[PDB]
Amino acid sequence: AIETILVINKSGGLIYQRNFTNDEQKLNSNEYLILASTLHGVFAIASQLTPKALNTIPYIPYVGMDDFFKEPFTNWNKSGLRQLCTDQFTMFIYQTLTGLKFVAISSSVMNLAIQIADNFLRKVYCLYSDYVMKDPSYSMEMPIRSNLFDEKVKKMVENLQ
Amino acid sequence: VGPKQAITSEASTTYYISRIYSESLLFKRQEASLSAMAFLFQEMISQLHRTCKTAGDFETKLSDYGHNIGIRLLELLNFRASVSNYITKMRRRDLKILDILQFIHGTLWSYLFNHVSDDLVKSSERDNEYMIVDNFPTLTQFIPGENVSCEYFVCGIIKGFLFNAGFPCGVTAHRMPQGGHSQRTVYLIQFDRQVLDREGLRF
Amino acid sequence: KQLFVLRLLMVALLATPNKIAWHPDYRTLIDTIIELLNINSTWLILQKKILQLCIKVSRKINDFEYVAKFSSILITKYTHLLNQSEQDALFKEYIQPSITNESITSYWDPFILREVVINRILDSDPTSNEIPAEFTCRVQNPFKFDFTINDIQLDEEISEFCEIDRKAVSYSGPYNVKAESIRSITLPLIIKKPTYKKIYEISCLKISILKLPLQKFDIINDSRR
Amino acid sequence: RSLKAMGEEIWKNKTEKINTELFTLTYGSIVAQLCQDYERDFNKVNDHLYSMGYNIGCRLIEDFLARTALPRCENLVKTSEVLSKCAFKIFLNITPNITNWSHNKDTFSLILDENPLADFVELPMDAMKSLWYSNILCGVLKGSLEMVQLDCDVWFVSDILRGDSQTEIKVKLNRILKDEIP
Amino acid sequence: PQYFAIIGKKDNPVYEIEFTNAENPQGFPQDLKELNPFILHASLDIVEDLQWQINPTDNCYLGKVDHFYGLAITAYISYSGMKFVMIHGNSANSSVVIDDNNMRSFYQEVHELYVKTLMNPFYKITDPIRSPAFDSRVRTLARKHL
Repeated sequence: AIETILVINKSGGLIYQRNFTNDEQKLNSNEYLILASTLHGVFAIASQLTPKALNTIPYIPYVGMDDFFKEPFTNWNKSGLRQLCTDQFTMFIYQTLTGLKFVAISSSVMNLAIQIADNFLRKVYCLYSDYVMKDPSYSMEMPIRSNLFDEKVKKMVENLQ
Repeated sequence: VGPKQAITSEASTTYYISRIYSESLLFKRQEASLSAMAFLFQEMISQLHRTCKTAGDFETKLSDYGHNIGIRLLELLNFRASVSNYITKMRRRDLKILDILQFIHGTLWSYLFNHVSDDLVKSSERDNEYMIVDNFPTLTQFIPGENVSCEYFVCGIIKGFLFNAGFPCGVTAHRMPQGGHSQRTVYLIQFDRQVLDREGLRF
Repeated sequence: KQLFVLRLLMVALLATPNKIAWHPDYRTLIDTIIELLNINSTWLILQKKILQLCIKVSRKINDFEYVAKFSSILITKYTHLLNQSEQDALFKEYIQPSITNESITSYWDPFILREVVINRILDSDPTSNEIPAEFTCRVQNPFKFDFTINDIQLDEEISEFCEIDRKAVSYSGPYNVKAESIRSITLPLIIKKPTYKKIYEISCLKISILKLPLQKFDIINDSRR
Repeated sequence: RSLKAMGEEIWKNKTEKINTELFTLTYGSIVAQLCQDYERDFNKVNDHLYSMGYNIGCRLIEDFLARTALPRCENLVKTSEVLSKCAFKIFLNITPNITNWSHNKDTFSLILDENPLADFVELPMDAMKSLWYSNILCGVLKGSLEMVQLDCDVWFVSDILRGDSQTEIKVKLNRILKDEIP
Repeated sequence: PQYFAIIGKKDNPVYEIEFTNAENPQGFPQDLKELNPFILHASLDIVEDLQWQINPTDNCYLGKVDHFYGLAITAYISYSGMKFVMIHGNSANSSVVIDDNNMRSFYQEVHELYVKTLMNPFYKITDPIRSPAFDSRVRTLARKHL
């Protein structure tokens, strides 16, 4: 259901883009960076609406057949954008405590629907922090040029659908 | 017993048990995580790409660490495998090349990485060259190994397992995907002619 | 074992009270004693003993360039392990016959002068440079002290005088230096002269120790220009 | 408790474990080559191995928070001592102990009972005075807690192999704002 | 009157020491300099062409090996590179006594003192050992087996 994944660094810039299974393109690189800068600008102001004028945990369904940690975990994203839905796609956001934002955009629709696309996105943040965090070519906050990263998340797109 | 001084000392007619620091040396088990040692190796390779010029000098300036601790792991790995210390015996030393590259194959990898490298192939065309392939190398599995300069920790660590053994040896690594096992690395080692000719006296 | 039995051959030649003038195989015998080692092995006290035996053969058979050669190589390549005992006080008497011969040159140590200062002495009130780390020397007397490291005495410094620069050259030095210490020096006494004023640097100067005049002994661990 | 028990639980997961002898030998070889190369400048190897520690202090905490999905550490002392007491044992299987506070528990110490970085090192007689053997931990803890925005100031004050009987690290916590948008 | 040596790969003595029985109260006066490296240098020669063959199952220990015209020598070869040599014997008698098993429980017993000093990562190869403690340990480890 998911067809493109981005990751964002904490200083408001794109890190990685892969248009996985859409296979007709019109977007080159810096327009995706325009999306990355604008979602960082949106996620700036998207807490202080405070419309209330005043414990929530995610869960465990075992996405991606083992998994890494079989427990209903916490999440740091208590105030801000989580997901969007339009008539042609839907999009997802997961932040870390450190500051990396973890985009996933899905063309079809896939409560529980945020929670499955949260449970996917803890796995790739584990997979980010084992396969390009431990890499001496990777200087900090740069793009990802590990091909070893890229098929190991390309395998997990077909381990989703 | 200094280099400047002689071998001079005193008589045996006393008993000086004033000792400080000597302990056990046995096979302890503490088993740290691969992320921690991977980060140690990670910032080490970061320092070596910082301080060094080009390919080959960086390859030597990686393999020198293996030459530092290869002697050290050789002698008590042999002192544990072929032998406090209420010692029965110490068994046979290196007879030839084919027991000592069995000794990397037998109990060096299973000392380090809890398994065995899958082959110890004697080469076809020559005999000075030998080749060991690890199938899925443990300490460099995260590095995208298109440059094969990052696995010269272990070429340095086996060269210092054979330089004490009296076989000076050109040790290289290549990587070749011969199977569905991907990113398996071949350590095609060589020797010199002379201990090959010391083998070539009689075999 | 061949070096062991040839060492016994050489101690047989020391203990023999018969008399010998030199036979042209002792060339090759002492050459092969030296080249069963690799010396031009890191067992240094063996080198001390086997060079002491070679020096005693070359005394008893009187090949004076070889007692020159091998005792100069003994003094240069060793003697951190030679204090005033183990016959270094009863040595250097063994090489004043080298230096009263024409045998050795150059004074083997290239570390003699520890530093250089040309510090002044004020005489008059306002006879100074009143309008102009360089020196621009004022008519006075210098002092440049040195060290020895070889703990023998009698290294008589003579004719300490400067290099190929101007008439600023030292006068005389008729006294010796000490056995061990970094000895202060007495009166170099430059006889400086007003010339043209462009900058002319020294590094060191020639020294002779009862011997031939050397070149500039470059100062330690630095230029110290 | 919860955290104390899930430390021994989350020791058992996917990425395999290897024996500490290799890790100790690698660290000893790095510090021996750096002690040889800088001509016994033991002050300079302290800050070089400190920056060596801090440059994986920047990158340890992402693997820590990924492999251990853990919430925000709101208490700045008691949660900190119990998380570091489990959080060495997730990486290098050791359980340090914590005493020697301030009045407000600010400059607290962390006594390590037994060190796997030097099981068997007898550091030499010239290197008594201006060296600590294991300041890479002072690198990696200051990095690993600066990336959760806690401006620590670690330093060694005593170890085993400088002569003393306890291995501990004192730490002054300054304060720093602008975490994220939560 | 006993003389220990550990002699390295490029002929360097990494540890060499004498001691004496007080029943002798001195050691080999005027013979202490020919029974040094030259005899031991030839002992390096005979263990050089005695180690690499199988046959003149205990490949390390070798026992008594040779004999100059005043005494006789013993040996040991480790796979660390090092070749341990003890030189024993009262100078009056030709000392025959090779215990051969209890001083086999010295060479594998002094081996770990070399091991733990080799495991000092500041300690290099091809440099001698001024341990103030490991040399005081071995004479008391030779107080076990005189």
